[PDB]
Amino acid sequence: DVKLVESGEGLVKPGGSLKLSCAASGFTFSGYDMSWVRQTPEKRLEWVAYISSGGDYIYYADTVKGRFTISRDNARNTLYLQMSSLKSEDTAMYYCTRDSDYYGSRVWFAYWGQGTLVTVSGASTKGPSVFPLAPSSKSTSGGTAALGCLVKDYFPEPVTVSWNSGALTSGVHTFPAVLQSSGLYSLSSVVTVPSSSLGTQTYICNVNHKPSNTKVDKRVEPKSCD
Amino acid sequence: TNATELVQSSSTGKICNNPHRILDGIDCTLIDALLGDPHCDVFQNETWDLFVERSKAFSNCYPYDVPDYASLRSLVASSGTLEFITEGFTWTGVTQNGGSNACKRGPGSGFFSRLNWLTKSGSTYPVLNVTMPNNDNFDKLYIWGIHHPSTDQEQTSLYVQASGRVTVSTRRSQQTIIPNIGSRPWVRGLSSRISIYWTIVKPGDVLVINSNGNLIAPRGYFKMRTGKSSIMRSDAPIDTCISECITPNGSIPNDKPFQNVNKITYGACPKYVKQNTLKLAT
Amino acid sequence: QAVVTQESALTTSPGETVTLTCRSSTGAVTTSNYANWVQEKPDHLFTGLIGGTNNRAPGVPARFSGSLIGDKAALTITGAQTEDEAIYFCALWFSNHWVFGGGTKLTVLGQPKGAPSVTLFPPSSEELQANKATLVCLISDFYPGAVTVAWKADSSPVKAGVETTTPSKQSNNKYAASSYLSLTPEQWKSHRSYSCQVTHEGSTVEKTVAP
Ligand SMILES: *[C@@H]1O[C@H](CO)[C@@H](O[C@@H]2O[C@H](CO)[C@@H](O)[C@H](O)[C@H]2NC(C)=O)[C@H](O)[C@H]1NC(C)=O
Ligand SMILES: *[C@@H]1O[C@H](CO)[C@@H](O[C@@H]2O[C@H](CO)[C@@H](O)[C@H](O)[C@H]2NC(C)=O)[C@H](O)[C@H]1NC(C)=O
Repeated sequence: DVKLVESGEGLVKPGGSLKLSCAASGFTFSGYDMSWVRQTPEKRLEWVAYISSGGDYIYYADTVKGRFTISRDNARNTLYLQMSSLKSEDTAMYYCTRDSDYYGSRVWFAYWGQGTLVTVSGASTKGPSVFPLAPSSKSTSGGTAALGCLVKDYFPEPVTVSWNSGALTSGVHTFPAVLQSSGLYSLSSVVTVPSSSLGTQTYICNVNHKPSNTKVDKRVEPKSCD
Repeated sequence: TNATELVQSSSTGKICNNPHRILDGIDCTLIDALLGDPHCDVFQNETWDLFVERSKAFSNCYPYDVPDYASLRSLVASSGTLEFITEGFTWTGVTQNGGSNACKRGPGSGFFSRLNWLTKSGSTYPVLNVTMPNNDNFDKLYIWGIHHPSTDQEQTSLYVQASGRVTVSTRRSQQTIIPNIGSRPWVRGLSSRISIYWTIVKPGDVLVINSNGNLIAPRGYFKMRTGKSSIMRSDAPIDTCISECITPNGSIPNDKPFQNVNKITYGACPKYVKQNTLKLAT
Repeated sequence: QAVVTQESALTTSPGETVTLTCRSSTGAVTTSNYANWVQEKPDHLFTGLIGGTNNRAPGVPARFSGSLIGDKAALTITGAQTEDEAIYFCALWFSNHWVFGGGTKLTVLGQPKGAPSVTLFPPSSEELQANKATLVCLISDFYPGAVTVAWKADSSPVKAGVETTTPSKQSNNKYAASSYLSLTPEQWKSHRSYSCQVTHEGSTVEKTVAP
């Protein structure tokens, strides 16, 4: 049961820079060999860097040479990639890969990380303004009610939303974002809950848009004004 | 009435080191311990009744591959010992003890403990007219290799010949392997590789090795015996206890005539069966 | 050079036999290229399937097979399943380089046709008191990818303030999109008759939800 978990997604200006970490779990090393691979917004896959136990033998994406450095922390079991003098062409979601198994397998890139987004930006960032999506007054089919929050006018992706600190993990569905005409994204997430429990349990959007330091909880409730 | 169930559908979950000497090859294969990977040269001259391979086993010395691997690994598992006996070969003019940082042994460069990577000495690599006789009363297993370089320049830089060759002969055996030059993808760095072949010698017979390059020399031999030893792939923990047969799911009681947990067993065990339950009336 | 190519997309049926391919720009594909195949299921769930020319990864069932048919690399799924609906990239080893293809989108049919569940929310009143009001049409979990969305205001169609995007959710591998119309607090004032209607070809009829 191998797992690779990434971190460090954030927005950067041109010529700017970012460092990324991927926390490796479930296996003896930080990685036997490990490598960084990014997929452009055009969903093309380019390999970036590679490591040994201590970085032996060519590991260079010639288009990133002199700009990136890949490191591994053998003690804390961590993999790092700090890229500097960033270009438009580096905007991607970088994936944490540990190359595949022994003589029998020797498949490259079997185990992957879920990826973290790197955006080489320009001219400003913006923080979202969350608005609550209140429940209906009339009960159609009785049963349950549906409510959510609108993650409007944020840039760039992603915003991570949960509900009541993971206290609500099922019936919750956070939908993808829309790139609006303004170059901004806007997203929403909705959960469906029984009709009785609308004033006895209170529902809060744990949305955060981490590319900037944004984290705004917001409660959803009927507003009692026809 | 009452009833006898006869299918052992339950295991202890742990491997019990009695009455069988159980050797846990913690971080390596049997081959790593056989080749002499530096992090498992702890298993030097070890003996066993059941070797246990764990799933997280791994190799850190020079990237290699073994043609007929399963035959080799279980050939050593059946004699049940890694008893290596250095034989002190003479390698005239070819610079023994080559190592690199993929196999970092101690402070820096190292290599397989039981393998001798030869290079050029000065700026030459002569053709080796070696010989070594097995005149004793037991069969010798010789583990030797070949280097597949990553470029034509690598072949020249270490084994000046444009094309190398290794020939490990006996009066009954002959094996001539040629290194195909190619830059493989990186495994623990290097794009070069090593392929492992073996040569058993029976009493009186002689082992000779002719080579114009790319030879990965042996240092000695493993004394081979015939016994009840074997090997097992398992992640079941080892405890000090008693059970006479062992499964990959941990030890079994030998109480019942049949067993359901696994087809793979060791020792006097019940016979594997597909059944999920069988009650005989008493 | 070193540009690796493969078909843009494929489509097939369960039980059938598929064969995805991967080609070189440097000429003939050999074992010395060490064709590696990785499978991305949606929301960035990658899995390496075949490496080392034929070598199958541990958890991969034997139904997947890699080979060379001619001067090409290839990936064959003998006994395709609905489990195999994914995007399959390919990577070949050119000694200096290490490159990927564009990736093939595999579309397996047999997926149960999903009817879309349609829910709409009005602009929040805190959202109201600002310069901008946005209300939400949210369509949930339909399998057929194609879908058409129509906004109309007091029985009259509208556009040029709308934005929508395509829902390739892995959730139940059904598609579940969102719609936003963005009306100014004084442009949105043709009151009591705004809503969202979408048409799917899981449509027996197209569904409307009105506040
Ligand atoms: C275990 O392995 C070591 C090293 O290969 C063997 O050590 C040799 O033992 C002989 C006599 O037993 C000495 O003359 C040599 O100098 C030792 N070293 C080497 C490098 O050959 C040892 O014999 C093996 N068997 C044991 C310890 O039972
Ligand atoms: C090579 O070394 C051997 C070791 O003694 C020398 O002896 C001959 O070895 C060859 C095998 O290559 C045998 O066929 C001969 O029968 C050996 N000679 C005798 C008298 O038995 C040999 O002289 C060395 N050189 C060569 C060129 O073989």
